[PDB]
Amino acid sequence: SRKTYTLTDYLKNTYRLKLYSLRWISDHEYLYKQENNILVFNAEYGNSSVFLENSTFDEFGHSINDYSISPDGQFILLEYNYVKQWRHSYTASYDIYDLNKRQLITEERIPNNTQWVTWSPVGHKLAYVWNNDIYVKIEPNLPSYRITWTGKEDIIYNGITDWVYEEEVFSAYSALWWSPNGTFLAYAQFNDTEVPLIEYSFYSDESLQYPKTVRVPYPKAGAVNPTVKFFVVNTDSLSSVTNATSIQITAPASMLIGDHYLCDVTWATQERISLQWLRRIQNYSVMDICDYDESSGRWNCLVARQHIEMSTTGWVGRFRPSEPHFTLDGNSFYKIISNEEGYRHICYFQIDKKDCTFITKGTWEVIGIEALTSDYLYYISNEYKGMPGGRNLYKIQLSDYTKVTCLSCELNPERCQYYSVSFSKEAKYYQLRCSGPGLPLYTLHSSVNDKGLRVLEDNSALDKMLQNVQMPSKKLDFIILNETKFWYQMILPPHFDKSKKYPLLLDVYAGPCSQKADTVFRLNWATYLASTENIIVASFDGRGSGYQGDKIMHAINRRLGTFEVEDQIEAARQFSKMGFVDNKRIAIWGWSYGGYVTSMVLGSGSGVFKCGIAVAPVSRWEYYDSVYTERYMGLPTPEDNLDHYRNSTVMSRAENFKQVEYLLIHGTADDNVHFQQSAQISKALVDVGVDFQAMWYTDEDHGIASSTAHQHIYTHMSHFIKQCFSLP
Amino acid sequence: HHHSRKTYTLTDYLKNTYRLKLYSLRWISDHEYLYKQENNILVFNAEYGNSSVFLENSTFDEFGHSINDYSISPDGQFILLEYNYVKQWRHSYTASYDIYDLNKRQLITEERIPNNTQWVTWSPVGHKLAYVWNNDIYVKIEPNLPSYRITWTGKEDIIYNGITDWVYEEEVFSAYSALWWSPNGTFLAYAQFNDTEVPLIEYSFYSDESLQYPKTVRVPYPKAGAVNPTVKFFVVNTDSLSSVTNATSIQITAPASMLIGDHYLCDVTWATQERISLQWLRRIQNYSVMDICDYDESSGRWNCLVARQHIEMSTTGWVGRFRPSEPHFTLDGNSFYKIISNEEGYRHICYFQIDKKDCTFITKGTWEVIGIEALTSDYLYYISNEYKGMPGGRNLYKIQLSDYTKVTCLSCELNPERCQYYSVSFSKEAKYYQLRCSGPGLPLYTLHSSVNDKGLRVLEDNSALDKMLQNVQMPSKKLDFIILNETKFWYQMILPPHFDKSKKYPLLLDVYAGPCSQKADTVFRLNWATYLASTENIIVASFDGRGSGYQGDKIMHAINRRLGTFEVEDQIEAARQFSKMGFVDNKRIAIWGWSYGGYVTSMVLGSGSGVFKCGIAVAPVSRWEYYDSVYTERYMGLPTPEDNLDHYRNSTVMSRAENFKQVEYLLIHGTADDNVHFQQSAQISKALVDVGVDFQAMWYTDEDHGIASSTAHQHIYTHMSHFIKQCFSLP
Amino acid sequence: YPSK
Amino acid sequence: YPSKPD
Ligand SMILES: *[C@@H]1O[C@H](CO)[C@@H](O[C@@H]2O[C@H](CO)[C@@H](O)[C@H](O)[C@H]2NC(C)=O)[C@H](O)[C@H]1NC(C)=O
Ligand SMILES: *[C@@H]1O[C@H](CO)[C@@H](O[C@@H]2O[C@H](CO)[C@@H](O)[C@H](O)[C@H]2NC(C)=O)[C@H](O)[C@H]1NC(C)=O
Ligand SMILES: *C1O[C@H](CO)[C@@H](O)[C@H](O)[C@H]1NC(C)=O
Ligand SMILES: *[C@@H]1O[C@H](CO)[C@@H](O)[C@H](O)[C@H]1NC(C)=O
Ligand SMILES: *[C@@H]1O[C@H](CO)[C@@H](O)[C@H](O)[C@H]1NC(C)=O
Ligand SMILES: *[C@@H]1O[C@H](CO)[C@@H](O)[C@H](O)[C@H]1NC(C)=O
Ligand SMILES: *[C@@H]1O[C@H](CO)[C@@H](O)[C@H](O)[C@H]1NC(C)=O
Ligand SMILES: *[C@@H]1O[C@H](CO)[C@@H](O)[C@H](O)[C@H]1NC(C)=O
Ligand SMILES: *[C@@H]1O[C@H](CO)[C@@H](O)[C@H](O)[C@H]1NC(C)=O
Ligand SMILES: *[C@@H]1O[C@H](CO)[C@@H](O)[C@H](O)[C@H]1NC(C)=O
Ligand SMILES: *[C@@H]1O[C@H](CO)[C@@H](O)[C@H](O)[C@H]1NC(C)=O
Ligand SMILES: *[C@@H]1O[C@H](CO)[C@@H](O)[C@H](O)[C@H]1NC(C)=O
Ligand SMILES: *[C@@H]1O[C@H](CO)[C@@H](O)[C@H](O)[C@H]1NC(C)=O
Repeated sequence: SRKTYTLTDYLKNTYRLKLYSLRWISDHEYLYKQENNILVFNAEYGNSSVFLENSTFDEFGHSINDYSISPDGQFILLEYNYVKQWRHSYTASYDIYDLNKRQLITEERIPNNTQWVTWSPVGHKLAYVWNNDIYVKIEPNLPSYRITWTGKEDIIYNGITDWVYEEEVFSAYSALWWSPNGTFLAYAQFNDTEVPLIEYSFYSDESLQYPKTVRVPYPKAGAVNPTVKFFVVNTDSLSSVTNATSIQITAPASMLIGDHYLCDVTWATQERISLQWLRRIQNYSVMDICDYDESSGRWNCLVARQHIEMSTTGWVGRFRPSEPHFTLDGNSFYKIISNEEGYRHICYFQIDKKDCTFITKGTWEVIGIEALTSDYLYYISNEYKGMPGGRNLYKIQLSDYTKVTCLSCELNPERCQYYSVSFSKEAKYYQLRCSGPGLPLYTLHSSVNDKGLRVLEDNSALDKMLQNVQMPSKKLDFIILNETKFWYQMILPPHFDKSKKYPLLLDVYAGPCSQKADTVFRLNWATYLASTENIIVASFDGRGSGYQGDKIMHAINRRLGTFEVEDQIEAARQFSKMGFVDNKRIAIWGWSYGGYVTSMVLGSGSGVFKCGIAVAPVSRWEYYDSVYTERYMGLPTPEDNLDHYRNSTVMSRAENFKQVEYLLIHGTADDNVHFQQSAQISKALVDVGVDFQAMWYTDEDHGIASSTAHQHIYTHMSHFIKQCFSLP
Repeated sequence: HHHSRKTYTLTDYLKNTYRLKLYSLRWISDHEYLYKQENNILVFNAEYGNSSVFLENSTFDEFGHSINDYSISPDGQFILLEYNYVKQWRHSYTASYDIYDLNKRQLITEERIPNNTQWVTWSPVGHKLAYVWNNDIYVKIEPNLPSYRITWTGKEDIIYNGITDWVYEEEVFSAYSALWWSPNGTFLAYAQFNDTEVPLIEYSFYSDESLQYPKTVRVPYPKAGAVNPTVKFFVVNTDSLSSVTNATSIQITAPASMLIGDHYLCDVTWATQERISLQWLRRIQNYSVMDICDYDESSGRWNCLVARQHIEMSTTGWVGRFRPSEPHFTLDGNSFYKIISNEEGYRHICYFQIDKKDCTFITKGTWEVIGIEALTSDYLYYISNEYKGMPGGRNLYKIQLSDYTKVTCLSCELNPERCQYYSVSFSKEAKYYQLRCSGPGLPLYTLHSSVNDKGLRVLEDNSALDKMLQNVQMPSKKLDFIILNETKFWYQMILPPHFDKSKKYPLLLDVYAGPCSQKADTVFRLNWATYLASTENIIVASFDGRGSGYQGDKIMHAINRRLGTFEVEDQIEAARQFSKMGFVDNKRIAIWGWSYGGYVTSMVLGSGSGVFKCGIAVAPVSRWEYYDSVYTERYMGLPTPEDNLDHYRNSTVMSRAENFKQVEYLLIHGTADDNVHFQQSAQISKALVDVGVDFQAMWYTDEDHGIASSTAHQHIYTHMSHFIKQCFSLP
Repeated sequence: YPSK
Repeated sequence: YPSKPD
């Protein structure tokens, strides 16, 4: 060891982390990308053949961004002319290749600027969204049937989400839900008519003489929200001569009383769909279960079959109510909910019965239900060794809940403590992905006896490269505050000597249900800072953090900018009493919510921190969107929570920034946390006479993610941190 | 031992510890002026120097509003009170207005001037009123009587009657007003602007933090080559106004030679009770026509005889310094004086007859006339830089109209050592003048009778400040030239106290360098440079190279069609010459400027010259297609393949981004800059990011081109001081 | 989601 | 006039 991990190493990607990304096409087979080829693999034996040759489209004319192949395997969708919108949304051009015939389809094509495309879950049908309307193609070469006729840019969204629903509710652009066998197409309709618009400048290339104004319907805290309708259409009875009939399912009586959200769509059977609705005051949700009536041609949701989920101490769900996992007959389901002790566990419900029974228990949490069979439910949790930041796959025997097996705990306990899973179509095989503390490990197993078939990727090419680099280590541990554990992690410089005093950087996020202390191996900015600059990079999960029960998570209910801020400062006080930290050189940085907390910490007047960087920070809660903000804060009204909205601004703390060195950074085309947020911080610092450092990034959004911008921001921050710490 | 140990510090500059006293008077007659003294308005007898209280500060305590400013009617009978002042652009603003009867001592409460009024103006004599409200003109014959609506077409951002739009306000008229009362107030002349298809600059305005969604400001603003506002010109007889019929505006059309293409209205000057002169300018600003128009008695119309047309044009550049000069008519209005550039490129006073094409030059020489200040029947009063052949000095001269050889300098010798930069204020018929000396010593204000040019008294000698500076280590100014390409080029240096030419000082090049600029002069200043020299021992230098003004057209027109070239190249050579003077540390040369100065700073730092270590650009231009049509096309033409696109595309700051790897750069811009748009800065930053250069930045939320709000002004100078000190390794 |  | 106001 003598080379360190450099800023260039991080920025130019010298040391690459190998993945093994598959998509199960069946229960037996999966698709992989070899050396630009598309390979098909046999799960059983590991043999492969070329499913699609690299050069098949070298006369396509267009650069292909993605492929999507139909469930029956007869057709493939080629996606090109990719244009990013928000976090999930984009537009693209699409071509359909006939696999059997080996030919591009030239007639009745998917138009340009298509917003969303999806194959039916079986067969080869298509639903697409274009100019905010839904279209369906039974056959890839036949005409499309126009489902909806009301789509209007920035106003009516059919089968696609609007800004807030995309970002905060569904984490997707899509709002189309096919029934399991493709008969029914379910969809949501959003109406943004009175949602105010966020406006900002877009400068574009220098050839653009006059800046453009981007206008986006975006509800900020307490503003008028989008309204939602829900429909189902029968695709097995579409007409070429008459318009399609869409049957509306109306929200429950309990939701229609005021503003509400559609928060979940899950198909139970071929003729049964579950819908969860959330009140605008996000402590009351309702699951409706709706059946198709063959004689009516309609959908009825019995009031007797509703399921209420609520919270006394907070909002419902981690970020939203959890999704149901129905048994094959759709008469019962499993769902994560917080128990009596405020820990999130799997409850078993009967469609008819208000009471569920908990099938897991304890002072740990189920992260997600991964797969359900007739015999087993498969889930991820942080149970192993009481470490909320570890992740393992368990299987619970359905006929007796005390038979729980850990399927990943013991495989490589040293290098592997953080797992996610990908099961085949009918859970016959599963791929395990371990993300640390060692280099990521990808393995294939059969569900039959949970035997390991093979290692898919071991990252040995990376391991050999790392040998000669002076790499940092990671300590993950806990401190005790008021008789409660709070977990922290430290990225420690190479040859860490306890007798030395190192500068410390506190890497903060600290948003509700966050987790910044975990067993994951990462190569990032912090890796460079520890390896090259000998800075300790620390993270702490205090009050408000997730995966440790409601008492911790709900600690910040209605009170953002309080306990989660105070706990970062207290953690730094604790780190400085650990002996190896130079009290004179403690810094803090964060992005977005992290930017908010950083700013709040630096404006606290605590004296702990010399300097800090806030990137794309929230500055006050009325500036941020309604569904995220109101979840934690309620409404900004005298009759609700206005006083805390007013009291939790970074602007209010300006005067205390005289004690610290601040860098403020923001993208000018941030649609998420608007540039407005930084512009108000800087104005307030100016108004009280504090000097600080700033950087706007022209035309960059929340990610600040352009190759050049990405390199530029990290270079700028490194110089700042190095100057703060007196590092040449 | 009573030795001076104080310096002029950054807190001194920002808290205004050392205040220059002014003496701002308003002439109300040929014998009297108004002056404010502890908020009281005093009236002054210029002859004897005795004053009395014109208006006690307590007249409007019981008003319920705070008065921004006042205007006394020409006949001294009424006073106009301005409040609820809200600034718009450089000259525009809105306000509420009340009128106070001085003879009845009582606020007029009948038919009040409306709120949100855009401009108000008394007639030149008496107390008629003209005001603009909602883009329409209104006349009050008496202050307590109903208004007569003159125009009915006014429409926000589209049709402007009696007020200018953005470009006309900023680049053409240097005023919001577009209303010209005739000398005795019979006639009210006005311009009408039409911005129908003028594109809008749009930007965010964040406001107080209580504003939940930012506001988009939209301003009709023509960038280079874009569609321009159209203009019409009217005259109305106010003496024939009626309560029963709408007013008749008599349109005066532009000459046929202007109506063929895009043109401008660039000057309105009344000649007599019934004779108005108009100057017009083509969109290619090298050809202008002055029309002289007479009121026809029996028509009720205005007629402009082609025989009385006057053409002014240029072969080497644009016409006038920034626009065609204004004429100064003799009492009979059959003759006028005007500044035009002579056969040799020097700007002198030409004497024209109304009926004759040729004019005769009354002044000449290798110096220039700055302005014509007053004209009587025997003498013409003017300011020029003739004295000692110093382009950066200014003195008041008078010339005998019957004998052009009889030329007297009225200011040159008043105080030779202390005073080399004069401006002047004459009374109504030029019986007295106030002289204002601006440097090189402390500003000095004196009153004079023009009969025999004798001094009456010192009005203000800044002796309070003189006293304060006694033990302050103040800098000096060195004003001199260098002889590049055997041509004199002037520079100034703000030199640290106890200046030792054997030592090596860091150097800051304070740059502007715009067309017709002058950054080397004899003016005394208390500014940021003062602090940098006084406290930080930095030499602050400035240089007037090719393109600079007041030294002839061969210097000024050098950069014609070619912004971002010789002017940028001359600052670099200036810096090279200063090093070879031998008291400059070569490793520590910075450069900074604001606006055009930010442009040149940025072009210099991206030149690859290696001369400059660092620099600051504040509100810079980055490419000329982003700036307004009338300023840019004056110097650059149209940005089209068949005109000047190549050099438009050649003179961007963006294209030189790679070269910024060699320097430290601070880029500053206000987000609400309506003049040079934030867009310009945003484009520089994206260009430096795209080539991977680190630089320093600072946006100023909601600040405009001046970054002039009290707290912002303090923050930007504080911030720049840090950057300069660090670049120069100053503790 | 205020998160990069 | 691209010049600081004042
Ligand atoms: C989307 O929502 C808006 C509600 O804001 C609906 O607009 C109203 O419709 C009724 C009936 O036509 C009118 O009387 C109101 O004047 C409308 N208000 C408006 C336009 O602001 C609109 O109908 C909805 N559209 C869809 C397709 O759901
Ligand atoms: C302001 O200028 C616009 C032209 O820019 C004038 O609008 C035009 O009106 C005429 C006759 O009515 C039409 O032939 C044009 O098509 C219009 N141009 C447009 C709208 O692009 C308008 O008349 C002018 N207004 C005034 C009062 O002077
Ligand atoms: C902040 O908090 C207090 C309650 O402690 C409240 O009275 C006040 O109005 C809040 N906001 C403002 C505007 O200061
Ligand atoms: C793997 O081998 C089996 C043997 O029958 C065959 O069916 C299959 O095509 C092979 N899979 C490949 C080549 O991907
Ligand atoms: C999509 O875009 C291209 C390029 O403009 C065009 O040639 C093509 O025909 C368009 N439409 C369809 C139906 O793909
Ligand atoms: C169905 O859709 C719309 C109604 O909005 C109409 O314009 C269209 O022509 C209709 N088609 C038929 C045949 O019903
Ligand atoms: C899919 O479900 C529908 C509705 O229950 C049913 O009519 C249809 O037969 C199913 N598909 C198949 C292939 O059986
Ligand atoms: C939901 O939150 C509100 C606060 O606005 C509270 O008063 C109410 O008790 C909560 N409802 C439930 C069912 O807990
Ligand atoms: C100055 O003095 C004369 C009398 O000698 C007087 O008439 C005049 O009003 C005075 N001016 C003032 C006080 O304004
Ligand atoms: C001007 O505004 C004030 C405040 O609203 C009002 O009292 C006054 O009457 C308004 N109108 C006029 C014509 O002065
Ligand atoms: C004056 O002109 C306006 C606009 O043409 C018109 O509306 C108004 O009625 C006119 N006044 C009269 C009645 O003469
Ligand atoms: C003002 O000038 C006009 C035009 O010459 C004239 O008719 C009028 O009498 C003048 N006003 C007075 C009272 O001198
Ligand atoms: C005015 O400018 C053009 C170049 O745009 C030039 O060709 C023309 O000759 C000029 N006019 C005069 C009077 O010199």
